[PDB]
Amino acid sequence: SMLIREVRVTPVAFRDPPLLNAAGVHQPWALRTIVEVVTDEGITGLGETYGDLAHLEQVRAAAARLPGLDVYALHRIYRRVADVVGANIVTDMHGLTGSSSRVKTVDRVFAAFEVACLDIQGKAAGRPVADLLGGKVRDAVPYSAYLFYKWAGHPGKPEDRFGPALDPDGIVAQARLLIGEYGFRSIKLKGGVFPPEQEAEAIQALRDAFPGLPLRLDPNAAWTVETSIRVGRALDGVLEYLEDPTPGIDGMARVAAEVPMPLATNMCVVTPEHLPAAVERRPIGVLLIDHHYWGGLVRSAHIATLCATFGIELSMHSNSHLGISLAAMTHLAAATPAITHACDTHTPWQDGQDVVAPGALRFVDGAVPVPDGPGLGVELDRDALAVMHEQYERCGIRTRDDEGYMRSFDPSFSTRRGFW
Amino acid sequence: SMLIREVRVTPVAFRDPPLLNAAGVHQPWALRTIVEVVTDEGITGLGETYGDLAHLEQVRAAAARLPGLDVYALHRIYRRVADVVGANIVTDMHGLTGSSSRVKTVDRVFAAFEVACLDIQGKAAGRPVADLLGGKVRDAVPYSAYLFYKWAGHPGKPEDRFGPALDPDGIVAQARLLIGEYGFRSIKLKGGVFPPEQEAEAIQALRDAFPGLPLRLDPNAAWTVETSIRVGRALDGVLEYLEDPTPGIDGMARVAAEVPMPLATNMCVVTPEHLPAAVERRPIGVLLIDHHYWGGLVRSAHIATLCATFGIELSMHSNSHLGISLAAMTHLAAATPAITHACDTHTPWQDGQDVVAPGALRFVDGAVPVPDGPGLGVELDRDALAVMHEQYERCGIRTRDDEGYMRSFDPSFSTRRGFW
Ligand SMILES: [Mg+2]
Ligand SMILES: [Mg+2]
Repeated sequence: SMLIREVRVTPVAFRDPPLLNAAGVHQPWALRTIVEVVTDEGITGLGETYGDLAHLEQVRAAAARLPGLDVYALHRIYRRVADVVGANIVTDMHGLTGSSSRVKTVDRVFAAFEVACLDIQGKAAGRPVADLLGGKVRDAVPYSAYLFYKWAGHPGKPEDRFGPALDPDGIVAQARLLIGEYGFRSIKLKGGVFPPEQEAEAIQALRDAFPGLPLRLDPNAAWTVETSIRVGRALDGVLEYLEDPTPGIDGMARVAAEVPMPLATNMCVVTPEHLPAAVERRPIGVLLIDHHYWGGLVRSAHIATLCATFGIELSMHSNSHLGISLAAMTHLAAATPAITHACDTHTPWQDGQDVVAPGALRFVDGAVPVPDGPGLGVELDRDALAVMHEQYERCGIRTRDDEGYMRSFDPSFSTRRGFW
Repeated sequence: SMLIREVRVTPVAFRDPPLLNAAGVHQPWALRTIVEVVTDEGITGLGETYGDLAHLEQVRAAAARLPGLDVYALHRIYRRVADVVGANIVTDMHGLTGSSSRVKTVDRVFAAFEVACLDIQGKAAGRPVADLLGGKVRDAVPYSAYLFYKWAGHPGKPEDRFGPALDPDGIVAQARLLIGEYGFRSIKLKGGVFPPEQEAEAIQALRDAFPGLPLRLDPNAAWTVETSIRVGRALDGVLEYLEDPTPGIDGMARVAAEVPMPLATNMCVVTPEHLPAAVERRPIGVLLIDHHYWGGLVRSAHIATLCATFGIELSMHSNSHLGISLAAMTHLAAATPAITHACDTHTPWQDGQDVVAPGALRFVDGAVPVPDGPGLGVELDRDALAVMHEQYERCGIRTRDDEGYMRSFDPSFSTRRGFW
């Protein structure tokens, strides 16, 4: 039958190091919302989405209105989510995934349920979710090493095992650590933190220390058009791609026409309404897809086809996340021929924290093998979920705010947008 | 397990009346190829594609190379088809579905297998194919009445029950007949047969006889740009859309900018490589999708999303076909929010001929209810299949050739392309 009997919604918080970015610095707790869909038959599916309060409220509201719907009825579930969301538009405090909009809000709320319904469908059919998307075309999905400038620890808290990284030597050392542990064969540096000249230096140091590894640089729109063109030209032959150097479709397109490497985004093209203007102006050669705000795995796959058709290559964006998201990202990437670049992930930074069981997701030579077995291939660890929910209850954070947190230390700071 | 054990490929021929079009006249037999996929477990799926010899040869070749592959492994099946097809490009004799190309050839061969694999997946899960595409968003799929100018019968053969239609009165009478039987609430006229002024007259006669019913006119590119603009303007406020008035993206875009109704095509945009040029020039407001040459139901659904995003509405193209195709068309349309116009079908012209059982596909008030039960919801009638295969064996036709057939009667005829 496969009617939804109940939907359990659990906000969670987990530890995050002081990773610097254009919007400030990550807070000591990152938030997520875990969704568990249960059918009248007792088959369960998992999904995972943002933990910000306004989003959480919508997810709760939508979840309350899904019982009685069938898990194959994704169009109808999507319409029900759209009804709950109405014209409410949920906007985050950092802008690092671009502008908010109605459709993006609906897609963000829908995605945790869609992923859980696909998990259930996979379980019913006894197949991995990748088989629901046409079957895996690769056995394992390569991920990049996501490097950050960072403090040694959060002020007023213990220093972490990763150490500080505030110049090229530190960044190279961080890379050795991550590549040594996970085997990553691609490297991404989060920029927009230091003057561009210093971040270019870090990129060069990485190229020298790791010959042959594709490199990416992402200042989250911290640069002007002129600065972007200077840096792009100065990094000729070094970057796989330059990600969001400058804000806006117009600025991005102007940069793209004057630098030698392709530009990528997860800021100026973040919902389907953006695509026609993007095809016309060509601000990018590479779109980072993200099922968490493009509306689930199936909608993401549709956009992948659309991109390939217009000659836009695909990569994948990440936000701090747990293993349900990692499993979903991996089945999506494994089953989508057009996702050809290494995917981003924050996984190393969460240092083993998770709400699923241990032996399903592993990195081997920088890549995650598509899970064995039905559905997502992961199993909820209910005690770990309880532990993280208790942390959410007393962590004192309810909405991600990198900028507010940075301002607690430097009152004059503001999110860097066309700043250098 | 769901490994393909065998694939049965059966060419069939069935009776077709002398329907006139820009390329001449339909021959007395229409050809199709029926595909039946059988898993190691004995679960069967059906697909249906063109019967032209060169296509049939590719379908046979591909079918021989599918055993051992899993029915969920659609990406891998697609790659295997691409391997079999190589750089062979199969081109038909009439051009009524636009130019041939490698991808289109691969998609045409792949589609009969994809539809059969989805039928099997639906059977395994006990769900209709529409549930594999997100669930039906409408209970029944509206179809148009497909009107043709036609002779009373094929020369040297018995006249058919439909009668001749060679002027506006005849066309209106044909419409009364079809609408009376099937309940169609939209009307399409096949043109490019008579001078445009006479076909415009038929369109006007239809509007007067059937107030409120959307009307379409399709001359299959028989007109020049100037003639197209004249007719378009003369039919202001009458047409839902004007379909392929003139050949080529350039000509279509020039017409589209000077006529009051949207243009549609199944000739200048017929494979994904066409879409970027189409988005740039805007030759159309409406694309007729057709899973038989866009590469199956899932790929068709992807293109539907792409169209909606760029503001191109969707309709559906038909070629003479049987109930496996009708079932597939109906599940696709029912599960695709963007397919909003009535779909085309040749069903009435086949006057009950079919290779599936009787009680699954019916027209009620012009629309086909999505079938009840698992998979496509149709059951092969093996005796009917044998009957039509025996007809193929002795029908003396191996490739559709409307133009050659018309030339047997009028040696000076040539397919009309920018002729009026
Ligand atoms: Mg980015
Ligand atoms: Mg047409």
